[PDB]
Amino acid sequence: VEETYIMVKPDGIQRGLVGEIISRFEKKGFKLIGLKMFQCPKELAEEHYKDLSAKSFFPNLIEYITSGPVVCMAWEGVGVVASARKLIGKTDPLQAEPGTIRGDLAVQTGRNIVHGSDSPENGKREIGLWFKEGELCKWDSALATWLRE
Amino acid sequence: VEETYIMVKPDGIQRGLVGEIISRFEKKGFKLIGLKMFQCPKELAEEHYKDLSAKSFFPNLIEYITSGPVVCMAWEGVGVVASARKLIGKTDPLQAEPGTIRGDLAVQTGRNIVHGSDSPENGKREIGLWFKEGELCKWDSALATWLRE
Amino acid sequence: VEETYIMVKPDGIQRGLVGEIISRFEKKGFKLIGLKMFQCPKELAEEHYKDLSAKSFFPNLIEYITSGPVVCMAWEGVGVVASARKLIGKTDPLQAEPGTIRGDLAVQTGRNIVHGSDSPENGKREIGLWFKEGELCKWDSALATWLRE
Amino acid sequence: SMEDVEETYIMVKPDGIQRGLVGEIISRFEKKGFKLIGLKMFQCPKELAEEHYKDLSAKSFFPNLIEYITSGPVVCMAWEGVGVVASARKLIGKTDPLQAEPGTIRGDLAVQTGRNIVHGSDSPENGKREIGLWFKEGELCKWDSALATWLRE
Amino acid sequence: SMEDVEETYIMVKPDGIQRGLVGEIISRFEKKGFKLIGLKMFQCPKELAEEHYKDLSAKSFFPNLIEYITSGPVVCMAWEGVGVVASARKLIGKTDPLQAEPGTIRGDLAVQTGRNIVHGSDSPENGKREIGLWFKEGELCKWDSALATWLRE
Amino acid sequence: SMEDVEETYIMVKPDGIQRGLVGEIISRFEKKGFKLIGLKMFQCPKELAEEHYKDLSAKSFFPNLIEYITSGPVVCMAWEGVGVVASARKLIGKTDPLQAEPGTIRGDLAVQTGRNIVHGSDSPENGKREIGLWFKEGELCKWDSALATWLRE
Repeated sequence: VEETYIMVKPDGIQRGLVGEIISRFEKKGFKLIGLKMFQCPKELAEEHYKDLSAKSFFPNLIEYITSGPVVCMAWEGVGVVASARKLIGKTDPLQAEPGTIRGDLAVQTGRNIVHGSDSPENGKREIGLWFKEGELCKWDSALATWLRE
Repeated sequence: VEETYIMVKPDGIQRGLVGEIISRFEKKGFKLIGLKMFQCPKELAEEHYKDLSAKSFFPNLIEYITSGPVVCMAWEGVGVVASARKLIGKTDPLQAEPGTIRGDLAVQTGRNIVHGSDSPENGKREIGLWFKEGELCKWDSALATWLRE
Repeated sequence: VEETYIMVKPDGIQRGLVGEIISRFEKKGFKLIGLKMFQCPKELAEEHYKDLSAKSFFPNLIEYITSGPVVCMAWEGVGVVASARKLIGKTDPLQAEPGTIRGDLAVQTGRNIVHGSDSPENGKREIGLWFKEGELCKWDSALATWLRE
Repeated sequence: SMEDVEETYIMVKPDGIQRGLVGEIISRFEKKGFKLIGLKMFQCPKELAEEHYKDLSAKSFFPNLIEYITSGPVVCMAWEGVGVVASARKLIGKTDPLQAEPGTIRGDLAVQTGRNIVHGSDSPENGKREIGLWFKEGELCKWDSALATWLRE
Repeated sequence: SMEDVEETYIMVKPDGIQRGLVGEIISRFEKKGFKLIGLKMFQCPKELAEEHYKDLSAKSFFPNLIEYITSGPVVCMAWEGVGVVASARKLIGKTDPLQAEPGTIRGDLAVQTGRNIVHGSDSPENGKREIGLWFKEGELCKWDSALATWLRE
Repeated sequence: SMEDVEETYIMVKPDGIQRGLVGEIISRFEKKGFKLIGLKMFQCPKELAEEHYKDLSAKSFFPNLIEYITSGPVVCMAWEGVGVVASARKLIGKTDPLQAEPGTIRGDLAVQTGRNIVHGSDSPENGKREIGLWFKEGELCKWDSALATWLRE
């Protein structure tokens, strides 16, 4: 079953939005299989944003993502990748639509409180990078039959 | 005044979303004139979904709507039919936008928690099939003057 | 299994608290087995307040519950009667504690938005008085094993 | 960052007060991340209402429009932030609540154009204009938000 | 019935504004069923804060309290209702948030006495005194609630 | 007198995950104003469960406690704050959800002792013991809260 990586950025923790963001995906109906408050070491952050090493904002990006603890999450479900992206909203919170996480709870791209894998491949890549295999938990949801036929 | 039929499907009851769904329409400003937890008979389910009788998924649909009690609702208000449809969201919860009932609380078409009449006449037709004579309660809202000029 | 009668009074409907009240019991973990919006006839009201027919406030009590539609409910669960009473709060909303329904959402005894049976005996009695044959719905809750050992 | 911070006027109309939506509407903007710098419950005089709805004085709904906005107290607000004018308009939704999208204030909480509970300046210029019209000298409160560094670079 | 509608002063302290709880606190009283008749974000002048806490002027913590209550804007409020003074006190909870019971504002949202988010008049006499001190005569807005007949008999 | 910052272990039992209450529980403590310094979805190894419930090892139901806590994933948390241990117990409510008061986690969300959703350390000593037991040595995350000065003097 498809999985995706969702991460509450440092500003989300500082603003006390961890529970609220988790609740949005819980209420949606997806299965949480990985969760941890984590202090991202610089090298791991730089590997995540590897493709942007040549960009002028790279230094700022790394400083930001390591400026405080983040909350790493892995969610499972059919279509979870695209759905999570939709629930999170556009990159720029000002443009993100009301109803989405960034559209309801953020005002600037550089402090857009949360991240979601943009594709199933990046979903697997990110979960493998941020989590240590033994950290994911498998379980049978009692409401499974009522969330999907 | 225009009326529409809104129903919380079996999965909504099992997931304890009855109150939450009702509140969405109450807060919106529409008038609740009919409400009841009901055990849908195969016969009624087949008459309701007659526009899908020839479909291959028709059988699974009938047994699903009868897989548990449902919550029948009749709401009143100018433009309530189209408005409820909008608040409910696209048939496929994965595609329904965040902010709508399905977009916020469901993940699969076969378990999309709620139904809303698609047109005024169908609203009239559905209320007639699901509710009995004096089962509907007509009343005048104290806030009427503040919701409609 | 123990059952209790809970009713949103006319003022609860007028103030749009139907969904909110239902959610409180849904979230608590009890099972909704009966629900309906209903316009209470004078005679049935007087029946409900049988033992208070000699009271000075009897006539006021009767007009109040018949001044608008009410939402009748039947909830099932171990200790649901006493628990429902605790969730509802003191008779006088001013005295009811914050966190309870009346303590959070009402301001006067004469408009205390909701009612709950005061004993298992009155629970059976009240459900038998307000609900007719076949109106109650029994079902097996998917989360039953997670609400009770 | 050198982004330009602007201000917008947001007002809870009489119907918003009657329906007890003041706190809920304020929370939407507070939770969004913008800064509240002006707030007051206010009874709008006919004069101010007409000066505010000047570009509609010729309309047929103007008479009722004025009586509507002065039919009870409103809650005046001034919010600060980068892109707050356009953002507020997005959070509020289409003029007609029936068409406003779920998630927006009017999309979630109103049912008719004439009773669409809230207003937000349509442009940075009208933002300055409206704030200057509804708020008196010294009513606005400037302050430094503790979370400023967490809402904007 | 014929009951006495009193008024009480409720103020969201500087910490409530910094934590973005203005809307949330207002909603608790709106949802309870009381009537908001006065509201304004306000930067409390030092003298006014000293008059408000006049009875504590000799205390060792007084200088620090005045400095604190003037360290950021507050939100002044006037609420009306039968028994609103005692009810507001109950809804707010004990002075020490750690001891305040879950369900109350302080019990749910604060952790320390010095930063307990909101204040409510402790008596009707103080409600009158406080409203008279923080609000200018013409700032209060009286109105008739459409739901009046549904909140009280 | 002034007390030191304290730490407590709060755990969402298997029933909390199954019911999708993880976010809701976290929010109660976040909203309260305490600092989250440890969090993880975890599959409890039997040896750890035994140490956790060591004080009840002589109880006839000890086996049941171990089996249940190891039957499905749990969510481990470490929270910091002055008086956080007693406060968390208060927010959680009485062991029997039927007796727990409305406003508390168990009072609002549970109906049976065996399925009472969450656990909070019963003493500061046990808070430190449990945090060291459930979290690996490098799993805690320390940080300076931007709102610190607004939550406590």
